[PDB]
Amino acid sequence: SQLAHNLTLSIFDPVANYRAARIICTIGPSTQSVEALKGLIQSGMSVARMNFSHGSHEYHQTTINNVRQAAAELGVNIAIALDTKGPEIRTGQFVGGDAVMERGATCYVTTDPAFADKGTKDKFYIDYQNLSKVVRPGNYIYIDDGILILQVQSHEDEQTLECTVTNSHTISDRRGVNLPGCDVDLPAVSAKDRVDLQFGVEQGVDMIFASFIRSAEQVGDVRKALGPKGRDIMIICKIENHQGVQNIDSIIEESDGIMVARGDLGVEIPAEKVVVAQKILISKCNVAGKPVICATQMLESMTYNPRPTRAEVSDVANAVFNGADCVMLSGETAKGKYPNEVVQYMARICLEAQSALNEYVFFNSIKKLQHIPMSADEAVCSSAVNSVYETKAKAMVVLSNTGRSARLVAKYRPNCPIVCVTTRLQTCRQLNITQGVESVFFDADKLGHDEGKEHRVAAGVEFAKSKGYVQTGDYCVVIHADGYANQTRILLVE
Amino acid sequence: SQLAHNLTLSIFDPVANYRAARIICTIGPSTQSVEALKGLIQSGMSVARMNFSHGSHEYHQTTINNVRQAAAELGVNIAIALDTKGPEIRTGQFVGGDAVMERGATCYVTTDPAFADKGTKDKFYIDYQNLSKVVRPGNYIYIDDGILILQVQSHEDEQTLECTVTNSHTISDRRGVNLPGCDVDLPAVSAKDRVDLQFGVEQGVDMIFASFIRSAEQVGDVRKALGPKGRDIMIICKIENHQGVQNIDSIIEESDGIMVARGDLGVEIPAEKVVVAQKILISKCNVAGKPVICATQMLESMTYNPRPTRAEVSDVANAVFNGADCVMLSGETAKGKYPNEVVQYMARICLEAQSALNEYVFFNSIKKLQHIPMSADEAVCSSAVNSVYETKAKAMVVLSNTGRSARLVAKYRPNCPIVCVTTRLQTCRQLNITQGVESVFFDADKLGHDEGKEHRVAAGVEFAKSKGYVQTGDYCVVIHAGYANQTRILLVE
Amino acid sequence: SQLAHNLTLSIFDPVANYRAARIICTIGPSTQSVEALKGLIQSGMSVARMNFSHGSHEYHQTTINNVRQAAAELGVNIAIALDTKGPVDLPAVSAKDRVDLQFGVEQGVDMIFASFIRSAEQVGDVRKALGPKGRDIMIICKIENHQGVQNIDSIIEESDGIMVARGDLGVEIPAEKVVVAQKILISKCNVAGKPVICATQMLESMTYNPRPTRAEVSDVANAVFNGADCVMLSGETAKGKYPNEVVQYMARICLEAQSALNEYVFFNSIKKLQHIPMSADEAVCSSAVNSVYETKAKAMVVLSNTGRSARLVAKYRPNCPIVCVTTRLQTCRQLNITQGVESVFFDADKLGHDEGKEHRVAAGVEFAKSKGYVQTGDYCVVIHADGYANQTRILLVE
Amino acid sequence: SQLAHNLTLSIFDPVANYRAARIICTIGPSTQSVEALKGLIQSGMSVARMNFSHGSHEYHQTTINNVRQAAAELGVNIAIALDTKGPLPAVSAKDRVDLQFGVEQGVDMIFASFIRSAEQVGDVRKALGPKGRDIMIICKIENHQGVQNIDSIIEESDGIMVARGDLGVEIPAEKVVVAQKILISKCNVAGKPVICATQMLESMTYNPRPTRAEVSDVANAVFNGADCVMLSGETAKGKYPNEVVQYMARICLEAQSALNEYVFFNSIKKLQHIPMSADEAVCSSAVNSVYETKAKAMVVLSNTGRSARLVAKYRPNCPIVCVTTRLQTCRQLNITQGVESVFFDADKLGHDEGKEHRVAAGVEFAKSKGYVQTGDYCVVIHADHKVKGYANQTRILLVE
Ligand SMILES: O=S(=O)(O)c1ccc(/N=N/c2ccc(/N=N/c3c(O)c(S(=O)(=O)O)cc4cc(S(=O)(=O)O)ccc34)c(S(=O)(=O)O)c2)cc1
Ligand SMILES: O=S(=O)(O)c1ccc(/N=N/c2ccc(/N=N/c3c(O)c(S(=O)(=O)O)cc4cc(S(=O)(=O)O)ccc34)c(S(=O)(=O)O)c2)cc1
Ligand SMILES: O=S(=O)(O)c1ccc(/N=N/c2ccc(/N=N/c3c(O)c(S(=O)(=O)O)cc4cc(S(=O)(=O)O)ccc34)c(S(=O)(=O)O)c2)cc1
Ligand SMILES: O=S(=O)(O)c1ccc(/N=N/c2ccc(/N=N/c3c(O)c(S(=O)(=O)O)cc4cc(S(=O)(=O)O)ccc34)c(S(=O)(=O)O)c2)cc1
Ligand SMILES: O=S(=O)(O)c1ccc(/N=N\c2ccc(/N=N/c3c(O)c(S(=O)(=O)O)cc4cc(S(=O)(=O)O)ccc34)c(S(=O)(=O)O)c2)cc1
Ligand SMILES: O=C1c2ccccc2C(=O)c2c(Nc3ccccc3)cc(S(=O)(=O)O)cc21
Ligand SMILES: [K+]
Ligand SMILES: [K+]
Ligand SMILES: [K+]
Ligand SMILES: [K+]
Ligand SMILES: [K+]
Ligand SMILES: [K+]
Ligand SMILES: [K+]
Ligand SMILES: [K+]
Repeated sequence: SQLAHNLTLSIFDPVANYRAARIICTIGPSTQSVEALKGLIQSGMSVARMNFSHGSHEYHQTTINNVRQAAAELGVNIAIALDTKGPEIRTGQFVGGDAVMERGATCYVTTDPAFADKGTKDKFYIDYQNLSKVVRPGNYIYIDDGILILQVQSHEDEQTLECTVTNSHTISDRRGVNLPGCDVDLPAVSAKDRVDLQFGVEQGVDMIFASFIRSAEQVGDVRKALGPKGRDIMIICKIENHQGVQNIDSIIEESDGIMVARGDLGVEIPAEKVVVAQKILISKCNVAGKPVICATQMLESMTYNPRPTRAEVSDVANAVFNGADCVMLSGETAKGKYPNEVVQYMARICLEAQSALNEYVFFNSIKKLQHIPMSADEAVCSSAVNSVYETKAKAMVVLSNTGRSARLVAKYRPNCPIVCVTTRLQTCRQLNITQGVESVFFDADKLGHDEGKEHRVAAGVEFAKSKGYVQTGDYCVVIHADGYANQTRILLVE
Repeated sequence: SQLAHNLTLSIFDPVANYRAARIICTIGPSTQSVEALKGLIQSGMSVARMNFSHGSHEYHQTTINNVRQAAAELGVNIAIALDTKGPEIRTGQFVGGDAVMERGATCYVTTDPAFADKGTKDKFYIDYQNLSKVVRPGNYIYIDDGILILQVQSHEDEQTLECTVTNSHTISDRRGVNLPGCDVDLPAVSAKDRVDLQFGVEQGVDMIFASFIRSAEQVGDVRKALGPKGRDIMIICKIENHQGVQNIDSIIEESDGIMVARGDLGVEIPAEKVVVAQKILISKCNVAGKPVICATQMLESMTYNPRPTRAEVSDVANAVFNGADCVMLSGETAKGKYPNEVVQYMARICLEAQSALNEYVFFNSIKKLQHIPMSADEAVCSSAVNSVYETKAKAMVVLSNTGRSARLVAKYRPNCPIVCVTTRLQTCRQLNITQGVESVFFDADKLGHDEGKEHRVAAGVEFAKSKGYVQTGDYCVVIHAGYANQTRILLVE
Repeated sequence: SQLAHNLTLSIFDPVANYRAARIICTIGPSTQSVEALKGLIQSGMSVARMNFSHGSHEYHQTTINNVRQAAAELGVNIAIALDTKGPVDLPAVSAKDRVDLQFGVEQGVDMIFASFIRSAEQVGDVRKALGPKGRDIMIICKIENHQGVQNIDSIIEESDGIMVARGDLGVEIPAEKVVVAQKILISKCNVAGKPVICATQMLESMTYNPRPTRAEVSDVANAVFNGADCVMLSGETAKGKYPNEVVQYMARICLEAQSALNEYVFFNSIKKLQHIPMSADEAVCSSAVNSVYETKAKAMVVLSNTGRSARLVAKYRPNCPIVCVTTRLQTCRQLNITQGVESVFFDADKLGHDEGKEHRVAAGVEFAKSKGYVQTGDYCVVIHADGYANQTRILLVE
Repeated sequence: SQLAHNLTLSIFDPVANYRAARIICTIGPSTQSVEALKGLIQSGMSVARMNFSHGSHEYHQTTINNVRQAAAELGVNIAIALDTKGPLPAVSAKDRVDLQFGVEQGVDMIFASFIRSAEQVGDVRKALGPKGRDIMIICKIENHQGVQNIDSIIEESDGIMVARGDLGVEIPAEKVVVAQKILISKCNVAGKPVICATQMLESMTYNPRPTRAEVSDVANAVFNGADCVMLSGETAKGKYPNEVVQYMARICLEAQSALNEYVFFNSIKKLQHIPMSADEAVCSSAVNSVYETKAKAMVVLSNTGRSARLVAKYRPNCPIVCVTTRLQTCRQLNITQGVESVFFDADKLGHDEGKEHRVAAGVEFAKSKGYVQTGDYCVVIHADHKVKGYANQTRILLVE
């Protein structure tokens, strides 16, 4: 148990010889150059994130090219992620470019396009056309990152709502508006999204961080927007509101993974409930065997300060204790002052947290939830990880072309590194969001199809030796899984 | 498991009708009046903390008097805690009340008392007389809450050390110094502590927060300092350095509880390791069945702002998930702008976290660690909590005079409230640092000795009904526990 | 596990100081006399069986009278059982049965061995035949054919216990399926918490021989390993040449098997089958037996008037003796078909009602000291369970 | 648990399509002929026992010759066992002569009489010499000394025979029942064959039916966890040779339907020390996979039979099919419960280093017996000894 494991711990013991958790970095003005990216890779970046809320297709082209050049110069594989802007509810414009809202006052929000460029403190535009159909009297309208809170009183007509201003705040032009407790029915992908997703497929991005996902249906729309040529690209759904939290089971089932966007969730949902939401979403992904990213507000104060707050450190640590595959950095790397340091410290926190983490609790909890009889794939992978514990094996070798069984093995959480051997470079990149896994590329073009499998097994073991995980005498659990043929060997290392 | 419990959760389901975690508030200028204290009590204060690092005995007497008066008016029992100043290593004084230290410069730290008042940037005094004996070349000296970092180069003589100024910081008169990774051999109690602890006994405080506890022998020193008159006062040891972490096992055995002073630890130990240290100390206390306090840097930004940061909220919630009995507020309530609001919001976080917490994991882990054969006390209490889970009982009633068996039951973490019925008012107050327990005072002088135990059982069940824990048809596990013991699975009428 | 328990055993070790399984003897010409019954009791007889297939009411009246006299002279309580003659369509009770059962109620018998029970509806026929005056007499159903095996769940639910008649069953059912049937009926009675008797063909060849075959010895032992409350002797004590010797030998086989038997396997198996949430009665007894294992208690003390909670505790199988303190002598006699229990009579008319319960608990602990189960320093688990008032104490013996 | 398993049972339901326990028959005047031997085989004989307490070398030669001819005509493999006369020293002078005769004639196993200590096991081993290395030594436990030194005896031997009758001479019968539980369980942990012998269905030597007590005696031997049950005078000098073996098979099959294998599996798994060596881990993991996927058959590739015995130790709830390139392994596995052997002729078919053909042969056999059909799971396993670096392979195979 985790509690019993805590008793045996010492903060003066040397840390684990390997880091399981993965770090996602947002590329921007601070870190776009080849040299800056090489610093990021060496600091511990596994995935490069492109924020498509800003920048032209040419800015992100520079990022793509530079990421590829930096990784190739260091002989590593780095995943490229496209984070979409997504659909947005925003206000219109104001006369004088400004509107002062005072507590107690009455105002009118309208969806009539006439008021888009002449809004005042009394009446202004909101671009979400179905606003009146979704919102009822009693509901709240949040404006400007939820700083301004309006309470709906009644329908003035079909396009206008009577509202009370509950707090004093001054909103400028085109502020973002949130509708807490309301079922927003905006389309899955925006007009800009369809262009950006097309560009993603063309440039061969590894994964999509799909913004503002609310239902399972919308996951299908993002899939269709990618089309037949983008069928292999992973779709990671960003959960940003109550709808995504409510519909999570079906969302997970249709997606390739989940991002817990704490910041976005915090705007509509109380902070203490977001903490619990993080627990829920991470564990559901853990059982599903799909990557989960802890994102936004991670080491934020380290954007301009040389070190973060003690609370920020525990936040990162607990994301790992919760069971997250990945931890994300947004502005800390994008426009930050200490990009290498923040990644280096994040890696240090993850490594420290992993030393305190009793991996067996995860393994045992996930195995307990399996329905008997298990299918071949499930039984093989859980049994293989069980053999790691029972023989005290120091490494695992998984042969997986698509990375399917690699993620399935990683689900069961062994207390040793997992080495995936694959014939596809895309698999190497895409596994960078799966914890406890490292990828060896086996060039089937240059080295044959290895149908006997011995050459790939040898390539995996070789890597494990070079990294110092195993030596002569140690055990290493080798596993193959593709009418579904499979194999498991407990190998004695030469 | 916790992971399995997580899947069933919903952030839209109503929260628990009960909060297990206990809130400790520091009393200062923002909260010393009778009215302000009643505000705190209603907001969710269970323990009033007095910071004896600042203020006269007349000041803390007012706190004591105002707390008791506030509690009397609301008809509740509030614990009074004395937090000692403790022994300290400080720098001397500087000519012109100032010393600007520049990066790369050389300076000299001396233990020569003649330099106490005439120090400069090139040479100054540090009051720890055994500094040269403990510190070796290569070691670091932190000054002014760890902001100024000096590296020791050589012993200039038997009193003076040559040091390199590794970073630029200007320090004023009498700044606190830290010796990371060095065994500080200062006595357990200072001159001030000795006076202050005697005051605490005379005023009848319930518990002592003893600062800078480094070893088990030092707990005995605080024990001896309190004397025979204060033998029933709890000693909660504050872990602040590496010595406290290394000696934790022997300290816990000798103490009545532990405070995890994250901020103090953070000065000398890397933040990430302090996070892990918190896990170690809390779990160790949980197994020992002794109160553990998560203190310092809890909701610090809410001292001057109406709301805290998201990260601060998760810190408080995870303290509960770690298994802390208590969470503590310092400056937030002592000199803060939103004292009622921060206690209320901390209560909200604790209640929310508790709803997501799987107590059975705690119960099962602790039970698994018990050596068979168990003694009567351990067997009775673990069996009683196990009965709760197996019959889905909605409350527990424990008859405990000293609080001993009450603390032992709470150790096993049932998924229902515990109601302790005690004949001592001091037991009511002292149980305020034990999670998931509420105390009902039974006046033995006014209502008789009740050797049948039926009147005390009735009083406990009646309380559980009035709070809405149990109703007719619900099960309630009644337990009284040399060594006499008794367990009943009661059906509520 | 039993396998793990087997590893640590040694046949050369001194045997256990207490026997859990209970022996029932059939009374005939060889054992009817007062002196002969004194021999049976001392050899280890807990229950005397009357076979109403042979002999008149005056023959069985002598048996009843002599059993009571031999028991009183030795200062012990002995259960008297009435095994009916009995009569597939045939009625439950016959005309002779109804006449014989009325005689049983009048003479105050403790239990009925109802012959040839095939359905639960037939258990009710035996109930009516005993009438309102015999509502507290236990009905032990005798399974004799396939119908009894088929309807066993409903029969157990209605009966007060079961007897497995291997001989009768073996007439229509192959011997190898009877062995399995025995396993089934015993285990179901364990889960039900009702006594089960292993009867017929136990040590038959010891009727005229000084010692039985090895195969017969293993049959007695495996009955105890199956988890039977009672082992029964028919003609071995009724018409047999070595009555005292056969009871002494069966007692030795039971004592030996018990030493090899892992009680914890039984405790854990029955606890795992409990539907959560448990009710108060179920949770109190299982938790008390659990506390025995967790503290290594050397005895239990149960306060039970009807013998209900005494049986419920015995169900969960502690690895120590159970001492039941009861205010009624019929409970003492009726618990003689329950394994691992010993009864202590508490005279309420002579020593007060003891609503504080201290005197009954003290007498229980006293019996455990005199029998040498506990001494100063040992733990003893005390339990009372009658809106269902309950109590549990882990007591330190003075 | 066994108790929970009992509740769900019905005596009127169909029996198992497979028998785990194995039957050993003593050959005598009633059964020496080829015709009477063929009858014994079809009645369920797996091992033919020669009692060297009687008869000359020519008599047992006739037994050896006829057993092989009967088996060859029926197309099955039957083990030949040599039960020594015995005496004190371990082996007698006659034993040494007899053991040499057994080696020459190529017997499969020795039932070594009156074994009292571990030192004596090496004496039997020496009496077999270099050419008798591959012959199993099953130690007969006949007195208190054998019981006392059982741990060291099991460690040195290849198996144990519990001789109840002999033990009953000086030890009380009730303690022999307990002693039976001890030796059987100790062999189960060790994973070495154990035989329940003497006084099985004895009355059926001259009667057409045995007593009900004798039937429960046979059943409880299986419930204890015995690999084998042995017949002496019932098949040696008895009136009903075929009937007694058929009825013993009927009891063994009946007990198997009632027996819960998972209890055995869990008990032995719980007794394993962590960390396990690769071969022990692979074998228990493969059996665990059977339960968790509800596999209907196991296939073990084992030439020596070591991993077959190791897999059988953990008691899966399905047949074990062993594929071996040695006929002597086929014979020797006849004293291990729940295993059936398929001879893969390496000279005729090839050495099959890739193992694909032996796996196919194993599955084919399981299909032909009706253990598996299209859609079922079959657990294929191979596990070499430490000397070969624990070379191992496990497959969860979907049957076509
Ligand atoms: O004109 S009249 O002559 O009538 C007249 C009218 C009003 C007057 N007010 N006088 C006072 C005196 C003290 C005082 N608080 N002081 C402290 C303090 O504030 C803080 S802190 O900042 O919260 O941390 C930490 C302290 C640590 C120590 S120490 O460690 O024991 O040394 C000692 C003191 C303080 C305040 S106030 O409450 O701060 O306003 C007001 C005086 C004269
Ligand atoms: O993560 S948390 O901290 O919250 C947490 C939550 C729950 C936890 N519970 N873990 C357990 C413990 C025991 C257990 N049952 N085992 C047995 C069993 O099941 C059966 S049965 O026949 O198959 O019924 C027969 C047995 C016979 C014996 S023996 O007679 O001594 O050999 C011994 C054992 C069992 C089970 S479970 O019921 O099997 O799932 C689960 C632990 C931690
Ligand atoms: O009668 S037979 O002989 O055939 C027989 C048949 C079945 C038998 N199985 N017995 C068991 C089964 C499970 C088991 N698990 N313990 C758990 C555990 O250890 C951990 S932890 O992570 O390590 O702390 C977390 C758990 C979380 C959950 S859940 O998530 O709440 O479900 C549940 C359990 C555990 C144990 S035992 O407690 O280890 O003894 C014993 C035994 C005998
Ligand atoms: O002609 S030349 O003169 O040059 C010439 C060339 C090669 C020669 N080698 N022939 C051999 C010898 C051994 C051998 N494997 N034996 C073992 C074994 O197989 C297994 S296992 O359980 O089945 O895995 C378990 C063992 C346990 C022990 S022990 O426990 O330590 O006693 C000891 C041995 C084995 C093999 S094989 O091919 O691996 O079968 C082939 C001989 C002569
Ligand atoms: O929170 S956020 O950080 O996102 C944020 C949000 C709102 C902000 N408010 N005003 C801003 C700020 C920056 C900004 N562009 N700076 C750019 C830049 O610095 C560099 S460079 O690499 O450093 O030389 C390359 C760029 C390439 C393109 S592209 O040609 O269109 O691709 C576009 C811009 C930049 C613009 S603007 O409208 O683009 O002129 C407007 C500022 C930041
Ligand atoms: O298991 C074997 C064994 C076990 C215990 C003692 C001795 C042997 C043994 O000698 C032997 C063997 N020897 C051999 C064969 C042919 C020629 C010379 C020697 C060949 C095989 S094979 O399975 O690889 O055929 C298996 C064994
Ligand atoms: K975005
Ligand atoms: K957004
Ligand atoms: K301090
Ligand atoms: K809860
Ligand atoms: K009868
Ligand atoms: K025992
Ligand atoms: K002999
Ligand atoms: K079976």
